[PDB]
Amino acid sequence: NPYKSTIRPVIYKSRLYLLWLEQKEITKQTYQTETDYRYELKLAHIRYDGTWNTPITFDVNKKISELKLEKNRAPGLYCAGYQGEDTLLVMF
Amino acid sequence: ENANSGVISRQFFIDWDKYNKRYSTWAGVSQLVYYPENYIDPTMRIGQTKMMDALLQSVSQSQLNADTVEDAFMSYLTSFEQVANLKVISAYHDNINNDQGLTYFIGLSETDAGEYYWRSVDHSKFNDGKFAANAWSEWHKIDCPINPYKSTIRPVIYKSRLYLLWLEQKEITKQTYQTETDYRYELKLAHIRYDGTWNTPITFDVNKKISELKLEKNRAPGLYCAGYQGEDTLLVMFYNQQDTLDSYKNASMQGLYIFADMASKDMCPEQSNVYRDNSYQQFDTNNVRRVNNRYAEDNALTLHHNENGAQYMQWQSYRTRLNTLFARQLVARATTGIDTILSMETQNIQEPQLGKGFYATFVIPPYNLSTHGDERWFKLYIKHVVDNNSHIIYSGQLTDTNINITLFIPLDDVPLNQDYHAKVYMTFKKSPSDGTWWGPHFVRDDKGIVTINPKSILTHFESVNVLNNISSEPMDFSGANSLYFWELFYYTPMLVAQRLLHEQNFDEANRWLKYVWSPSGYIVHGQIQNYQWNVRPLLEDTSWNSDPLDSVDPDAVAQHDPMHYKVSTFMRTLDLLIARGDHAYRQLERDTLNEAKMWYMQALHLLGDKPYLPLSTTWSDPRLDRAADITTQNLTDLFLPQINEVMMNYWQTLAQRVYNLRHNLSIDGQP
Amino acid sequence: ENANSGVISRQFFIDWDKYNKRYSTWAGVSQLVYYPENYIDPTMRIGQT
Amino acid sequence: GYNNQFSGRASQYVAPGTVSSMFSPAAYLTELYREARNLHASDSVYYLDTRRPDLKSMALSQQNMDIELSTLSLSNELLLESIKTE
Amino acid sequence: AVQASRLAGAAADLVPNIFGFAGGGSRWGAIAEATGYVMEFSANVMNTEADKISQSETYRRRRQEWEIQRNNAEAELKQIDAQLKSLAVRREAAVLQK
Amino acid sequence: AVQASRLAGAAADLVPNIFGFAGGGSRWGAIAEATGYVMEFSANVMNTE
Repeated sequence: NPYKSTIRPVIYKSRLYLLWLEQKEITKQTYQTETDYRYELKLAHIRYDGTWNTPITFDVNKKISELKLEKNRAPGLYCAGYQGEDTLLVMF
Repeated sequence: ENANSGVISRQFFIDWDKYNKRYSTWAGVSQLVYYPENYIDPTMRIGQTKMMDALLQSVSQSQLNADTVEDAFMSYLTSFEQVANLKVISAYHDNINNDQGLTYFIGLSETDAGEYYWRSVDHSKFNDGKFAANAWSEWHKIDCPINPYKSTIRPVIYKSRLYLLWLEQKEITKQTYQTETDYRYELKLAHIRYDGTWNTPITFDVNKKISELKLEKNRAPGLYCAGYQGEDTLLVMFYNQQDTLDSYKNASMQGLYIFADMASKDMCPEQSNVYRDNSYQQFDTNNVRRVNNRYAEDNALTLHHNENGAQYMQWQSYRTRLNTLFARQLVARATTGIDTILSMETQNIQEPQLGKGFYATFVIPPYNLSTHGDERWFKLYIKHVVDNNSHIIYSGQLTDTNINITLFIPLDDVPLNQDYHAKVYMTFKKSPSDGTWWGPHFVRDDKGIVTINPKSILTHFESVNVLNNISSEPMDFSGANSLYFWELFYYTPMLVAQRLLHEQNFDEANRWLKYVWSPSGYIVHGQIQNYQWNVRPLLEDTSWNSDPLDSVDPDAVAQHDPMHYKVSTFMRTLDLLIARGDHAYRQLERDTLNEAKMWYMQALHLLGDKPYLPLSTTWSDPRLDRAADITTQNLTDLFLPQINEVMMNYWQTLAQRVYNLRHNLSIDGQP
Repeated sequence: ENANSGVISRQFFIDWDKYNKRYSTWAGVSQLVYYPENYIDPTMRIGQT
Repeated sequence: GYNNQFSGRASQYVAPGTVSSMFSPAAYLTELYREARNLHASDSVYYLDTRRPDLKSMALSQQNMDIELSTLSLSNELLLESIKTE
Repeated sequence: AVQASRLAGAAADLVPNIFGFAGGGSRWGAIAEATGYVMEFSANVMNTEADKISQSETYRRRRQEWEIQRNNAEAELKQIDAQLKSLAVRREAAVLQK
Repeated sequence: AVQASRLAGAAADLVPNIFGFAGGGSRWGAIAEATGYVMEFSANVMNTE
């Protein structure tokens, strides 16, 4: 259920992974009532039988809030698998 | 009128009704102990893992094809990988003393709504510094719902039954008309039933007791769980996290009593002070997680999560691996399919080392009675400059050849002696006493290179070498996961080949059985390989033990001496070749009978020369009165072992079948 | 005693046990390569969607 | 072959069904007699040695295993020799 | 696949969903509901699997009964030929009586 | 196992789940729903048996 079709596959350790950014909408009190969003990067991977493992949530609200996005603009998400070290580079 | 009650109590008359009363049952039991390969059936086995039971019933059908069996194997492999990637959280030690008892582990799979598996290990079966493979138990899935705060779950044993305490945490709102938030905490207790299902978790209100603990934000309260000796009460104590045991000496211990009926009572402060000053060494500091004992009125067992990913339990010099990173490295091998999974260079995937230490190779001198004695036993002892007792690290029998023994030698965190950091010494029948300098002393520098102290004397080591370049070791077919590794590399190919035989898919059965062993040899990357057997513990175990296991289960006794598994595979190859020859012989046309002949001749040279067995021997027709005493000196003292009657039968049926092929009969022998 | 390890590594002896050891299997393989129409069955096919 | 791979557990095998093998019925007789000879004290009339004295002197031989004599002749031989002895 | 799907939905459900002056709204039972759905589905899949095995054993028993029938037919065919041989003799003896 | 699971979820559901100015939110029927699920499952298991 991505925001603005921000989904990007990545290969890690010769296995297929998916990063997609989900976005959700939450409310703030200012007693006037106001709205704002929160963003949750989720990672999934395929299994040997072609089923998909359950998506694991990663909290990105700080990192996106540092990106002064335009309204209704999808942050540039860069995903790349590092040669040698087994780390996923995820960059916004 | 009256049998001697002492004589009846002997094991022979306890086994009377089950085995020894009928001659056929006695003979069957005695061969099942002495010849396991005859009674080993790959389809059913005691202690079968749940995923191998998924596999068998998934593959059991009329039509077997390459794709069906391949998919069944990839689903098995999915299950195996899921149960291998999980990590341990916490453990409990069932006995007051670390020497005996059981230890229960709790492990979480890497999934968001985590699944929790509990595993138990036995300390009684552990000896000589290595846990026996059969001591470990397979992971069991926990059915009840678990949703802990910060993975604060801790098993406990009460009244010899397993209980789980975990702290759940929930979030609630407060009015201040500005709206504000705060949490509440609910300790929950569950227990297992006799059928392995889990009872419903019972909530206990802990908000007062936690609110008395001035926790830091997002800090898990120190939860201590221990079962009281004598009184049937669960001690549940909450403590504030501190970096040192010296600080727990005055920690404000919260807790509550929990009784068998799951009523509760609070702790009095005076009782809590006593339970604290006794138990405080068991409290998990912020650096390291400890294992609890049953309450009492020489460090504890401990779990370290190393940075490289090895989890290891510690309580002495002894360290033990718990999880295996094999399944996380396997994915590269799996991308090219079944032929690559099973290959020999998968089984040599490296395991990260556990803890801080070094590798050393010891070469054992030959048998040399003047430097040896009559008893061939030898023991390797380690000593650490804490100047405790020594600890045994290896035990064996001196061969006439050398023995090369590569050991991980633990090193302490702290160099409590400046001149050397460990002592290893060699003890044996002739010279069991230790000498002050009479073994390799090892010392480490700041850059982490290990060297042998020149002051030490190596005379009764043939060589000692330090493998300073090596920081890993082979995958272990005797460690914790030994059962799953034998489950995959050997049992699964044999089960598949056995199923494919009954469906008369000989071409697919040949390759599946060829994975474990192939007389033709193995070719990799275009080069022929030296090894003949593809399974490492079959390749390494090259001759039977001086004595077998005495056990009426054929598979545990074959597990103790995997030379038996080699015969079971050999015998299944002969079964395949004979069935293929019979199938070709069923067609009576001229061309096919020549295929039947070449199949039988192929099995014929594999069996080789039929053994000649001299008809009369030293056996002298003795009196029964004499054979009774000769045998009761405390049957092989007077009766000889017979050749396997099944192997003899293969030579009888092969020779008779070729006799018919040469004489133009049919298979029922009719002209 | 000792076969030439270079000769055994040829493809012909890797395919030995599967195809070339029996004359009927060798003939069937060679025609299935040269005459596909005989062995094409519309019902089952590798890589079926 | 089989032998040069899987020989070595024992220095001298014997044929299936011969008397000298440890699974032969002679081995079962000996093993059973070792445990049975003690269930009663010597002085008791139910002592096995007193009740069946010839069994204790029985020879273990291929002869006694192969020759299928009639049982009733053996019961006559046993009662007869007991009477002539008494 | 269904086990992963139900666990994923359960875990994603415990987060609160109403905000501002009213909070919470997270259904506390979702983990027990997911364990119930997956554990009641398990029974159905084991019935389907056991039915596949029982169908396979049926087809096998049927084929063995066709061996009993085929062998019976072949034996009857074989005995008729010998009946013809006997009748060929009986006819030679009747020509000879002529 | 299913009977224990449904009873545990039912008991854990009666606690309120919204707070502050609006309260409650506890579904009162959860015990009857759990008794219904376990008692309709029972029929299926008796058919399997």
